[PDB]
Amino acid sequence: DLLGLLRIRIKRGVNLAVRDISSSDPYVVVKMGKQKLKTRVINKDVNPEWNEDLTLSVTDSNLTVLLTVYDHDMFSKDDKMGDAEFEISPYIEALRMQLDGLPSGTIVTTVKPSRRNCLAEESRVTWVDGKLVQDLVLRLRHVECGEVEAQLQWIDLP
Ligand SMILES: [Ca+2]
Ligand SMILES: [Ca+2]
Repeated sequence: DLLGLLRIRIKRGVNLAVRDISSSDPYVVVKMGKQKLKTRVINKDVNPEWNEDLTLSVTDSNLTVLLTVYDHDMFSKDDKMGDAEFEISPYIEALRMQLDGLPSGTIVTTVKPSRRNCLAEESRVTWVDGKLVQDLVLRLRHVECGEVEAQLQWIDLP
């Protein structure tokens, strides 16, 4: 049933919540359907630069991705550091586009911050270097501070 694979590049966290004394040990957990993926832990850093790829199998245009940040405590429970979700459908519908041969830098669809989504700023779906890309800044919900910067890429699966 597979449509393809979505690469979620988790770039970094910005000003993440402090869940130890003075810092945190954040890792990101991403869920979609029954799939559950996580980045590595970055030690003692509220602006962790993960630059890390998570790969999800996609069977559905109508699916939502959930992202949760936790602070790893080796010898105890891990505290919540906020969560956000986002839609992939706009990305997916832009893939089915007749896109090929547009100038690099070309902005194709734009998703706007709403009371209902987690975007800290409008999300540009861009056609660069022969690939369709979506960049996101997600404002974490349920926490006193924190943002996560991610980028979507698509992998065809023959
Ligand atoms: Ca802790
Ligand atoms: Ca910790």
